[PDB]
Amino acid sequence: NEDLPISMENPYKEPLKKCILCGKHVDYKNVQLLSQFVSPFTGCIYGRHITGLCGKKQKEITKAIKRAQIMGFMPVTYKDPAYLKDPKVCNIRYRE
Amino acid sequence: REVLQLQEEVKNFITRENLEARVEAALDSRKNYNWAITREGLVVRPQRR
Amino acid sequence: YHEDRIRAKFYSVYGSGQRAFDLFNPNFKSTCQRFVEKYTELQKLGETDEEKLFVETGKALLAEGVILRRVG
Amino acid sequence: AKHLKFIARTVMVQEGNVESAYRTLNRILTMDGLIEDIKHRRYYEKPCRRRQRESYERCRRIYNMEMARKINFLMRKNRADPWQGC
Amino acid sequence: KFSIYPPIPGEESSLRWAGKKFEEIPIAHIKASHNNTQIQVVSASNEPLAFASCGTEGFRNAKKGTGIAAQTAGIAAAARAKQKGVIHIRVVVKGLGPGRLSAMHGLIMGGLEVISITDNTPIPHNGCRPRKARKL
Amino acid sequence: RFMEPYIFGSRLDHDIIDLEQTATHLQLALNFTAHMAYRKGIILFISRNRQFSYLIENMARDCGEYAHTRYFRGGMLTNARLLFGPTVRLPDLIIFLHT
Amino acid sequence: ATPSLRGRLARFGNPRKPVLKPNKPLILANRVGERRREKGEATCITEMSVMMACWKQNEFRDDACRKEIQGFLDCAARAQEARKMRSIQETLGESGSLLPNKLNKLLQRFPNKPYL
Amino acid sequence: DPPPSTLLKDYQNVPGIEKVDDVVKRLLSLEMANKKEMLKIKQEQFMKKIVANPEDTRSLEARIIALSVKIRSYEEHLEKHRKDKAHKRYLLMSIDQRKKMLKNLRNTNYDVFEKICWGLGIEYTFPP
Amino acid sequence: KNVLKIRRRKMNHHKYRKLVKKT
Amino acid sequence: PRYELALILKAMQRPETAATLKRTIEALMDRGAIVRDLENLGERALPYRISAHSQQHNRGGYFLVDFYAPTAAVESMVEHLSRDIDVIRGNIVKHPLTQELKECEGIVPVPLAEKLYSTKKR
RNA sequence: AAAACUCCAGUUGACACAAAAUAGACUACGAAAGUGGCUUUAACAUAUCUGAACACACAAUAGCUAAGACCCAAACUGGGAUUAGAUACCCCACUAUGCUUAGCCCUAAACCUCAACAGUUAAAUCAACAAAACUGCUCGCCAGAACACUACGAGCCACAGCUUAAAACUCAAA
Ligand SMILES: [Mg+2]
Ligand SMILES: [Mg+2]
Ligand SMILES: [Mg+2]
Ligand SMILES: [Mg+2]
Ligand SMILES: [Mg+2]
Ligand SMILES: [Mg+2]
Ligand SMILES: [Mg+2]
Ligand SMILES: [Mg+2]
Ligand SMILES: [Mg+2]
Ligand SMILES: [Mg+2]
Ligand SMILES: [Zn+2]
Repeated sequence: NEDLPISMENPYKEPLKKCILCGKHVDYKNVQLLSQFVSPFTGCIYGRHITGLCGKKQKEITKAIKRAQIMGFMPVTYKDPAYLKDPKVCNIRYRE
Repeated sequence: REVLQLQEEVKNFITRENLEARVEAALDSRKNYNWAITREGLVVRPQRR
Repeated sequence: YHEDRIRAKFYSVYGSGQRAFDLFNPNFKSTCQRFVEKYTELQKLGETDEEKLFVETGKALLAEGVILRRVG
Repeated sequence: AKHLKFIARTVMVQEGNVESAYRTLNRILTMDGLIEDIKHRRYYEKPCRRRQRESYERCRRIYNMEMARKINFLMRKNRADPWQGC
Repeated sequence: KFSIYPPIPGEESSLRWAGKKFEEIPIAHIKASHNNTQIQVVSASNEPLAFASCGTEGFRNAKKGTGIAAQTAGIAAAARAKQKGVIHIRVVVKGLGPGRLSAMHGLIMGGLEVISITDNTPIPHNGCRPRKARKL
Repeated sequence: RFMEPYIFGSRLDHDIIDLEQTATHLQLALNFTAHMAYRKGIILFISRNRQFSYLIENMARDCGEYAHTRYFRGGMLTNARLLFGPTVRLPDLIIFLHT
Repeated sequence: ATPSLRGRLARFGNPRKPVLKPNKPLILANRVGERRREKGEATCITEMSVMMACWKQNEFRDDACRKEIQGFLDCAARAQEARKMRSIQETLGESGSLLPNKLNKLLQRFPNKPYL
Repeated sequence: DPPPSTLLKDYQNVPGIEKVDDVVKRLLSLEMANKKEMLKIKQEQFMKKIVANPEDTRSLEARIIALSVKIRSYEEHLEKHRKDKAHKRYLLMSIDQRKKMLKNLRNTNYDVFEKICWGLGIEYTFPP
Repeated sequence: KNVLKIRRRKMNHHKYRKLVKKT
Repeated sequence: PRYELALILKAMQRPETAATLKRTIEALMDRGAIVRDLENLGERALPYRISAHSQQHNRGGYFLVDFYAPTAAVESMVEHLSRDIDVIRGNIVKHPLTQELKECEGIVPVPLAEKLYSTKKR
């Protein structure tokens, strides 16, 4: 009798995955954070599906990258040699 | 609350008399806002190595 | 129903039980069914805090006989 | 070229593995987008043709991804013959 | 184990090649285009040692864009460099074409060892305007 | 599309067919097929499915009926004047267990 | 992951500019494309080069430097015979390779129904 | 035209006026503010002096004052920056909208219409 | 396909240009 | 509005560095701005060869000058820094503490955009 | 294959007044055209909607006047291969031109060829393509084709043009 289905909030929903830098602040002073997303060879900037971000995060990342490259804080043609021991976050494929 | 916070923060500025001590403290200090993240989102400071 | 939310919270806190679901038996009482039955029979009393009811049901099922080997 | 020298696009050779390092550099250039970029900049590229070929490549990539997902979804039943005749 | 990245000019460069490190190694610049390539051997302190191309062996037109002429020029440059006194070099690739690895194979067969394979492609970032697209 | 008033609800992207109107339409279908076979009727089980093609054909043979779980050609029940012969009694009832 | 096409195709409910303008409609068929094959190889060039070099160095007779020409001939014969035997007798391989027949068979087994 | 040191609106109806010193009064004034603050101050002064209630934001008088201050800002921008087509079109559209609003107001209420025309100085002309 | 009218208009424009260029 | 300035020098350590910093502070004070703090990032290497102004520059010191600039002084400060020979380069960028973070949920599984073609068979 | 130059090229140190690869698997801003290296400022209108060819304003690129600049590309031109003929497709050099200032006709397949204001599709069902189909109001146009992105007339910092815009004849079509 009282066992009728009730349309509620629909459970069985886990919290959606957020970005790896959504809870922190992104500035141009941090050279290591903006250089970790740079290929340590051709110096190319990785896209969105490689780093694992969205729209606003990737936009802020590339803005900070361009600002650091123009003002004089990070190379564009390669990666900083002193920041080559950073933990690998992006996915690679070269060199097997 | 905002104006009280601003009044509490304005007490640490640079005046006409505090110049030599300020530049000495600035030259005798090295601030580095560099920190990387991993696959989860940890904070790694190069100063600890 | 509310039992769906109860089972969701149970799976989020603990996880899967040691007993295997037997879909061949129409009236198969698994671990989740016993848990939600204990939860509703304790709620039928008269309390408002859900955490107290949850920990009371946990202590009751632990002291009864079944030992849910949870994760660390 | 106002930066350094042997840092940008530089590999290493071990035990005389020159062909392996060459293939690695070629794969790096193809993944980072350089060979196709040079082949496109070999001659003057019209902006209309540029946008047209970009849209074509995007549509082709989307179609290839859809086909790959369809293959990975349908590879569950291409095993053998469960029921003979019927 | 074995870092694929080039070592810093820094301190403690823990690789030895004939009693030398990595900075004191002569450089071998190769400009491989679409029909002609040039090979030059320059020392660490910047001194020219040898220089030739595909037209220094008797090749006229068309045949300059062949890997055989590139390998011959590379072997000749390696011989001219060995006549003085060099062992380890560093090849530099400039541009793409049919003779991109032929010069490297010639330098290897001539008697020179390579440890680093770099490439500095002179490609601008929306810079100068190239020639118009020809109608084939 | 034509499947909305016949579903009671969903259970995690799984529709639940209501058994209230199902049993109502089932008895009206079993009673319709009962009077057909009572007056010398001909049934035919047409269900092209490769999983239970053996059980369907045997139930029609033990009871003296007709089954058809094989491939359907073209001019079977439609063009029966130039295939099975001159005059052929077409089955007045076809049971679709698997449409 | 595949990118979404909310405002890509120029439709009636897109108050902006279309970015992707394909020639054919975005409706997949029931057949897979043919694998790439029949390309120019022209392998073994440095061996022929050094053979010509050792021929031009000594006289025309192959008695002064027979090792180089012998190795060149051996390598060329091995490569040619291997390629011929492969392309003649073996075309399958191991797990995951050139599979067009079964691919199109599976595509026709589960085709697309664009007409609802 | 408000002076550079006249105290804006965000830090006006707050307790403690003389409790601060000089640097706090300068940082919270128009010296370290923006042009939007000056526009809001002009709008508030107009709504407090010309019309009666300066609280109604959905009324026609607030819209007229906003259009007038936008017209003034566009005129100042065109006087400072010569070649500017988008700002010129925006100024023309704002003038047209202000004229239409003045026409509607005069059609529905002549008292506030003449009050605005006497206060702001502009006069609604009859289009030929 | 549907370019005959456009080619006719182009020919007419070319004839008019040749006419205004002659005199 | 709050702004920040990154000062770059060319090897002078203490005397000339302090002199130029005092000059910049006095300029920011008498031009119409208020200096907040003055930090120093250290003395590291340059990412590229700067042969801009005079001859070779490959080793400088990075600084941070936080202040409140108005609306008619940043251009004058840029002109003063460009006319000065000691400072190589420096841009007066706004302070990032003004813009806060939003409530972004990160990535999101986008669905399949259907309802784009008719039910034709062709 | 010519032809073009040998004060030609190569590594090192010293250099620009248009042109901002990767980010860009992003769909954003702007009425449209159009626009994505960095630093600062002004700023992206309208509390119902629609509405001028009886008006105003903006507006891809190219072409003009006078000054400042010129690496490279390039109308034209000169030279050089093939063809019976090549004023084009094959190669090199060069002029106007790609840049900023003030003044000009406002030109396109200005194409997403789909006008704006709102909603609807189990009452409504479409020749065929293409991007599925309607209800209420409004602006300019149509009702056979070439003749005609045309003379004249009405305006245009221009006299090789732009905006509006036909008649006569043939055809039983387009
Ligand atoms: Mg098409
Ligand atoms: Mg410019
Ligand atoms: Mg209107
Ligand atoms: Mg010129
Ligand atoms: Mg040229
Ligand atoms: Mg124009
Ligand atoms: Mg357009
Ligand atoms: Mg149109
Ligand atoms: Mg309209
Ligand atoms: Mg017009
Ligand atoms: Zn993030």
